[PDB]
Amino acid sequence: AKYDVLTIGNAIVDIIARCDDSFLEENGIIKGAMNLINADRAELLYSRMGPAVEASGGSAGNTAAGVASLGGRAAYFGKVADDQLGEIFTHDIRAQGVHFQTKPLDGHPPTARSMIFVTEDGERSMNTYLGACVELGPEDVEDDVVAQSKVTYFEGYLWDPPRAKDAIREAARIAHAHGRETAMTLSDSFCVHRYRSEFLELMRSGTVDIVFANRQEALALYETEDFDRALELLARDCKLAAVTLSEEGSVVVRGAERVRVGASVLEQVVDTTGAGDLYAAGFLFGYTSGRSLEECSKLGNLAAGIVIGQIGPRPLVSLATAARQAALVAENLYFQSH
Amino acid sequence: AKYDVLTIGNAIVDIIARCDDSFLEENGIIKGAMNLINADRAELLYSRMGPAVEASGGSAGNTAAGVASLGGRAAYFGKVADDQLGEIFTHDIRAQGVHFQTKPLDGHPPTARSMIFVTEDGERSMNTYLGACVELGPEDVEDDVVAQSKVTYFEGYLWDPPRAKDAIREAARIAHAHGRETAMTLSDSFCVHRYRSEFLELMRSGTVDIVFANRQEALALYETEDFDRALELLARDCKLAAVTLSEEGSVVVRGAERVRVGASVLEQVVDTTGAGDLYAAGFLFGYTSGRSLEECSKLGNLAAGIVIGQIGPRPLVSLATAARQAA
Ligand SMILES: Nc1ncnc2c1ncn2[C@@H]1O[C@H](COP(=O)(O)OP(=O)(O)O)[C@@H](O)[C@H]1O
Ligand SMILES: Nc1ncnc2c1ncn2[C@@H]1O[C@H](COP(=O)(O)OP(=O)(O)O)[C@@H](O)[C@H]1O
Ligand SMILES: Nc1ncnc2c1ncn2[C@@H]1O[C@H](CO)[C@@H](O)[C@H]1O
Ligand SMILES: Nc1ncnc2c1ncn2[C@@H]1O[C@H](CO)[C@@H](O)[C@H]1O
Repeated sequence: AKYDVLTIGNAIVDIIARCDDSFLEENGIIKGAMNLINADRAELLYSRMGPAVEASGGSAGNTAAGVASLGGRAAYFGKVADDQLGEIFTHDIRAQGVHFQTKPLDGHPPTARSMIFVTEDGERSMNTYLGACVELGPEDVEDDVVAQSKVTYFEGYLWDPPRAKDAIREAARIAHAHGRETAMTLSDSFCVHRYRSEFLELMRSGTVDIVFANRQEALALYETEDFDRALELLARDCKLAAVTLSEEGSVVVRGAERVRVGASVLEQVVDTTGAGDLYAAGFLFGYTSGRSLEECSKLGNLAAGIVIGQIGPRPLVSLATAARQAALVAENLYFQSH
Repeated sequence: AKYDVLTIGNAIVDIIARCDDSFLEENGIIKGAMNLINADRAELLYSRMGPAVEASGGSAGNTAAGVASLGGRAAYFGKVADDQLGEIFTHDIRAQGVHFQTKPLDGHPPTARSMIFVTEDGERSMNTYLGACVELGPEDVEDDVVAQSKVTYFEGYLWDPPRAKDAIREAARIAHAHGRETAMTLSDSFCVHRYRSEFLELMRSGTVDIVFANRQEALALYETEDFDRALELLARDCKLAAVTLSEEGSVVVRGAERVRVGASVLEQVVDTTGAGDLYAAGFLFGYTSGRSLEECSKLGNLAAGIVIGQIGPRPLVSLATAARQAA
């Protein structure tokens, strides 16, 4: 094995700015959700937006910058164009130390982008134009790479493009056949409605081993307001399934075993963007260096919470080095012994 | 008059990331300085650089956004390309409410970009590739706009590209011909060595009324370690000049007059990039709505301070708000 984690997901650059509640209703944007938009809507939304800040995103791409940051070894397959947006995206995931070799488009569509509006509550509302991401398919599976990677992890978000599901059946095959595990995030609670069924059967066929989701996503995957009930069904359909509970932290599920680890207490909720992504990043960093579900959920919340103190979805410095070093400096500020 | 401040400057997109000191010196990057680099040095540095975040920059660009955020009317001249970086630069400065109409390049060179390496002390070391910026010249001056703008502010950083200074001699001329005032920033201590003489002439000719500078730069301008000496000469070469002094604040100079104002005291110095630029924004916003020198200095320090507690060279927050909230 050469990689702990491989992620496959929509390669997306994030253009982010603050706005208020009325902005989102005035523009018919769904608060909290990922809104899918054509290129004309990306241009229109952009023009109505305040000055923004741009940062590499992509749900799966974040989770791989995550693992690399935590200390792990990671690799990523994404769809980007031969343009300035893609050249940045490329560099950003590489400078994490992730393996990124996927071939870029060469003209239109241009690199995918997402108009991310953060409200005062740290909630984030996304409006994503897929660009280059629709061209992602089976041709883009690096073969050797899926085989050398302990987990393979990929977005529900990948159902939207046309032929990403076929780059997926395929990496699920390659990876299982090499004694490896497959993982997914449910992405968003509307993705969940738009592919309830594709998602389930994709679990039941034991194509996907591990399932990450937030509470709404889980409630909605089994069309229900009963959360306990939903925890059972989710246990039946995969080996392993982690569920984010925002501030409550997490509840991992394995048959009737339910590891509830709680979440840090945060200074401010600045920008929620990137949380679930970094929860899973930490968790899998734990999981692929053999660690308890207990110490896994912990690595989860720890990583989530750091990224929520930030305009942006990705740690711009090694969490390995920072989290340790923070911890040392508090100790010595509190005049405590190590 | 229609605009309070017009700035003219190297239009640049900042690419920003952390590094340590050792990194700067393995790459022969002068710390705290602005380092010019060809396209090939850009690709190379970029690859050696950690994950970055990106934001509209440009010394004059920031200053113009600054004036708008505070509530003033601003405009900007600078050269971008018809590419994705140019499109962002364009959006950000327009979304501040700044007037920007300068026509982009179409093709090569591409939109300028500066790789800004921030060390732990929040000093910032910049490696800028001018790209589309060399294409800036007299043809890019909007005559009516310069005549309509109470102050016309421009970077000393514009003596690096070939024909920028010509656009400049033109705009100073249009401005004085309409009863307006021109200002400039000395930009970088090294920029100062590179043009020590042009700059002084710019002043003594009365082309530049007002001068903005930090401490190191004021000294370079007169090659002297005597700071008061440096201040005396500066009062002789221009109508008015403001010198920022980091944590000490600013001192402003007008003949024999010396208005010193302290900096706000800060919680965190995160990223020092943009400080000299927002200082001038605050100062010129106060200056162009008829405020005393003291109040100009306060507004300058307020805005410098807010931006230094932030990754990115332009404040995320509404400055008109922070100015009102501080009374
Ligand atoms: N309000 C909060 N306070 C502290 N940590 C939080 C908070 N919200 C989210 N997190 C962290 O990031 C993860 C994901 O948050 P969650 O609400 O489950 O939804 P999502 O996947 O939509 O971002 C958490 O499980 C946790 O570690
Ligand atoms: N350490 C600091 N604490 C509070 N304010 C500061 C600090 N450093 C700079 N400033 C603010 O930014 C302005 C620019 O400071 P200076 O270091 O002289 O700028 P430059 O970035 O042009 O070298 C100051 O006049 C001040 O208001
Ligand atoms: N349709 C999408 N597919 C994959 N990632 C997305 C999509 N829409 C938004 N994102 C990513 O979601 C992240 C956090 O959940 C962001 O950084 C952003 O890039
Ligand atoms: N050669 C240059 N001319 C004008 N502004 C620059 C130059 N290089 C970097 N900058 C900008 O200087 C700022 C603060 O001084 C940053 O936003 C950065 O983009």
